[PDB]
Amino acid sequence: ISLDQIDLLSTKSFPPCMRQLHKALRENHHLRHGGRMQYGLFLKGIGLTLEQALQFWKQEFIKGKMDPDKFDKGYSYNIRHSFGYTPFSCLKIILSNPPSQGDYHGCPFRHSDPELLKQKLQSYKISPGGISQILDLVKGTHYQVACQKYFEMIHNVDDCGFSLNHPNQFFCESQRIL
Ligand code: SF4
Repeated sequence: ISLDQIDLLSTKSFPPCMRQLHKALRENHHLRHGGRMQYGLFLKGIGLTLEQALQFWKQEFIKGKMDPDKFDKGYSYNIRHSFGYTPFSCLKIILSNPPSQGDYHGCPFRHSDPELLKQKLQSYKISPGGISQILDLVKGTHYQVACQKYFEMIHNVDDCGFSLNHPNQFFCESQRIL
């Protein structure tokens, strides 16, 4: 809800796919369509207004030396239209629009190859036990469960107490705790 708290929320309440998108956006001051879509709708879902969204996406896109006016002429329409599509679910994310080079959207558990997923989780300081467990699930295609496991670890609880199927559900479940 607070535009200047997104950096921290990334760390605690965003599932790995949205945390990645927020990261990629802050470092590259830009995201391709796949991710503007996934992360954009997700931010809407967590309750950002249309005013904050434009100020969020415009502000970051300008840090990339992008002509402020070019932004309104080539981006802002879709932000605004978004606020009058449905936030992506895990299956939609897992099953559609497979990320390519330069893309950062998708499901980390389903789209990152095993070794890169490992490194990523290691950068999030997940225990070596937890990382091993996730690698077992992922090999079995139990993506959403690996994500629940990740949820349980960064929250320090034994059972998330919910069957995951939506990035926004993860953020909610998360917020109910912290
Ligand atoms: S499992 Fe669902 S939420 Fe967890 S990352 Fe993959 S997509 Fe995002």
